[PDB]
Amino acid sequence: SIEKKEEVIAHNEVVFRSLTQGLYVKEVDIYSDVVSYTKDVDEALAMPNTINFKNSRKYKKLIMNLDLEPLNKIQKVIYETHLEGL
Amino acid sequence: SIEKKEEVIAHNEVVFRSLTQGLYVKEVDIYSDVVSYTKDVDEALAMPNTINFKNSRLIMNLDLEPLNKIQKVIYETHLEGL
Amino acid sequence: FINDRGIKVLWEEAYFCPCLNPDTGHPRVDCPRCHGKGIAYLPPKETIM
Amino acid sequence: PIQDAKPIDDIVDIMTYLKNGKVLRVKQDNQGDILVRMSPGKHKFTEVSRDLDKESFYYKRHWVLYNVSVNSLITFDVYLDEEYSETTKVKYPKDTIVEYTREDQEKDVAMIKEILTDNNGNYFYALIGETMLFDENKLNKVKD
Amino acid sequence: ISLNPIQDAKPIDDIVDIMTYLKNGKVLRVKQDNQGDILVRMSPGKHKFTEVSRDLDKESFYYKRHWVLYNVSVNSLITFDVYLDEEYSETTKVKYPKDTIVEYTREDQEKDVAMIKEILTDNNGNYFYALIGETMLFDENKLNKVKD
Amino acid sequence: PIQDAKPIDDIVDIMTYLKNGKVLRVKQDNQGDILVRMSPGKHKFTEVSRDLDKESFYYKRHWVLYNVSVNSLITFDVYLDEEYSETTKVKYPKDTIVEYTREDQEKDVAMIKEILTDNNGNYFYALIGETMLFDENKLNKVKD
Ligand SMILES: [Zn+2]
Repeated sequence: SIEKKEEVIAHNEVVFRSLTQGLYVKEVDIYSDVVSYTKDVDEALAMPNTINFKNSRKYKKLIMNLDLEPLNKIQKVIYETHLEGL
Repeated sequence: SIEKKEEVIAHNEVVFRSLTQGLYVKEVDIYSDVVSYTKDVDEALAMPNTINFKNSRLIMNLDLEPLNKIQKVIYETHLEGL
Repeated sequence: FINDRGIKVLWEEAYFCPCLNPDTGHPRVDCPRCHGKGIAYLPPKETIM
Repeated sequence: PIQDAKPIDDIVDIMTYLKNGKVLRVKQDNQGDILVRMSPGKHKFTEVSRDLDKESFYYKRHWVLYNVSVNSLITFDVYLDEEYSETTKVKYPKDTIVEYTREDQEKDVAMIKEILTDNNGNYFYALIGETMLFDENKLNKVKD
Repeated sequence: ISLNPIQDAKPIDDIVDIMTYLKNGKVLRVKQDNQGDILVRMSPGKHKFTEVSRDLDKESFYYKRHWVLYNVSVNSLITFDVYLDEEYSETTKVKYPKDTIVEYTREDQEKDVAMIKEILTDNNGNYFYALIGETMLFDENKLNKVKD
Repeated sequence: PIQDAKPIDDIVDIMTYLKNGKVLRVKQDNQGDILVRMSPGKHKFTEVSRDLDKESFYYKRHWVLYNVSVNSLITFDVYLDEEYSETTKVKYPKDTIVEYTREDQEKDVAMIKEILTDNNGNYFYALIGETMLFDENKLNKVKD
């Protein structure tokens, strides 16, 4: 008995994964080649992906690397109001 | 898909509602008899939904339609692929 | 007269970029439309001035 | 053969596809590539985009009005945006000035007529006025 | 004792037919809102390009039109009505063109609005108007136009 | 019939009513409605009001001088302010361009000649040059 429902987006950012190694990028060099890795989603080279930050330039070389798999990490909070009768 | 999820109950209360007009109670008098009504579902007068309070004072009017209101707030994340 | 004494010039109109911060009211440091300046521009129009 | 290019010949077909609303890719000379589009809704007018990459959750194209000239369309090469191939990895592009030697050991200039390859990746080239195929080494890229 | 009906210069709406005619090389006439009426043409020969002329009359032995290269815009064609130069002419600048809703006084002293379906002319060059639902052809003075 | 309109024909009657001091309502084209009035006292001159609603304890009309033109009165429609009806709930207003089909299945245009209704609220419409009545569905509102 969902009386009302609402959704909120807290974060929306891109995170990259190596196809074979299964790790997530955390650091890059001056040439923008990967230097480090982590197996933790909470610590990754996050690229903002909100409305204002689309069409970036910082990570063009990183994107074109075929070994990397971009992922849209999105965090949400949803409020649900229940009326359960008496 | 879902990578991580957790559910918590922010509030759990009892809302009072009129049987004829259908409007919920907003403000009350000294004895807590109704003096104002409102169409809102959340702003309506409410009390904690636990047995101790119920035993500690339904009591105001014969319009006997209380409404157990429970609020579910959920935190979740997704990893949607390309 | 104007076409005679003028010089060929590109006229591009100005308009506030959507990238402006809704709360501070000041722009993003870098975006494709405007390079830090808070004002973007439309396609140019060839003109004599 | 290679499926990396499918240029449109008639401008009438271009206008027909624009009426259908499909995006186009329009090359330029010593300049960035362009995408062209017909605006939706009540008012119909051409729109252009300086961006080229495919739309995605992390990348969105920007469209603005422009008084596109039919001269550009009729003259410059045009492709369907969805079916365009970024690059064919060959030393020489199509329609490029090249130099070679004829069958009688006489040197001659020409432009590339066709770009071909075998199943093993070896690339063969055919020049204007020459039916036979030429090796990549046998050709020479003429300087402008 | 009259002259047969005269066709109105049909405006062309579809861009596709406009481009097809242009590719065929047939002349087009563009009614620009701001700066008058101009002719549009495709250059003959291999060096294809659009040309414009303001020599705004039918071609004649004593009056040959001069064509200047111009970068005609698609939007210009779309937003501006265009006509075939073989049709658009001074011959009949009728006050009430075909398909126009006009107000006409009926014999019962009741004003009615009808759409002109056919127009013709006579020896004097008058404009006989045919209205739907009636057989008798009205004259210029009797009719009236209602705008907006 | 419906009693929602009682337009005045002669300007002489309009001036006679103005001498009596009764307020008038004067329509406009794509513009707000106007009320007109004759000033009281020693000096006689026309006055106008942009307000329309009835006077009350919570609403009072505002009057100012204006050089009203007889052309407006003679041309535009005029009513008595007290007896005017705000709206008649019909799809098509009176004197509106409409399209229909004749008895021989021929399409024709016309303007509405009369607006009528039965006791059950069903609305019938009569067009110029057509004595018979037409259903609301049978009519078509022509676009300007
Ligand atoms: Zn910006």
